[PDB]
Amino acid sequence: VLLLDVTPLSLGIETMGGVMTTLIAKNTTIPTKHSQVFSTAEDNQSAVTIHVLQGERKRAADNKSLGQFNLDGINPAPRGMPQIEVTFDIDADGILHVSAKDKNSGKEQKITIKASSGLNEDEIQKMVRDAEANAEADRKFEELVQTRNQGDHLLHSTRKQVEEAGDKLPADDKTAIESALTALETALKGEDKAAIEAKMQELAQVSQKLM
Amino acid sequence: PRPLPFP
Repeated sequence: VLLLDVTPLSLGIETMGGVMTTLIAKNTTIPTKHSQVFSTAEDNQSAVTIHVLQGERKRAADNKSLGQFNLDGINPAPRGMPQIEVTFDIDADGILHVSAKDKNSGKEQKITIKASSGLNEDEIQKMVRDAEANAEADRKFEELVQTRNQGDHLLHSTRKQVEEAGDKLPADDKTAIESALTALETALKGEDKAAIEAKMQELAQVSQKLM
Repeated sequence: PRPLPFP
């Protein structure tokens, strides 16, 4: 064939820390269907937001928003335990169906996105050029968010481990840990990946007693 | 699995 229908830009959702995660790559022939399992960002999370995006940027904010919906009623559990199946299905007419289903509860929510939605030809070409001109920066952003999410998860895990230990943790140890948790919390608000990792290292250096 | 934001 010399011609066929494609979806012109990548399609996906916003994940923890403002990153776009792709479900359907740009230029995929349509009709197409792809599913991916996601989970919760923190412990005891009973609801997730499914924000549908079109574009090639790593920051969710830089892509075209196609719509959003919430999935509620997830049983509060440790982070990473829920299995949230997200499906993107584009039919032959270019109509996009997005669904999210929590495997444990059976709870499901969906949205239908019209084929006329998203970016036009000129905006598509600008999107592609802007992504290539910002490839290094977008990569650094993505690496920064992965570190931030690890740091955020370390902050929560340490805090829970401290309370679970309680009296067994010596005074001098507990104070050094609380001070390093504050230094990590501050570093997480910045955009320097190595500064966050160094604060995670300093926290680990004062946390041997909890281990 | 990748994490999702909460409402």
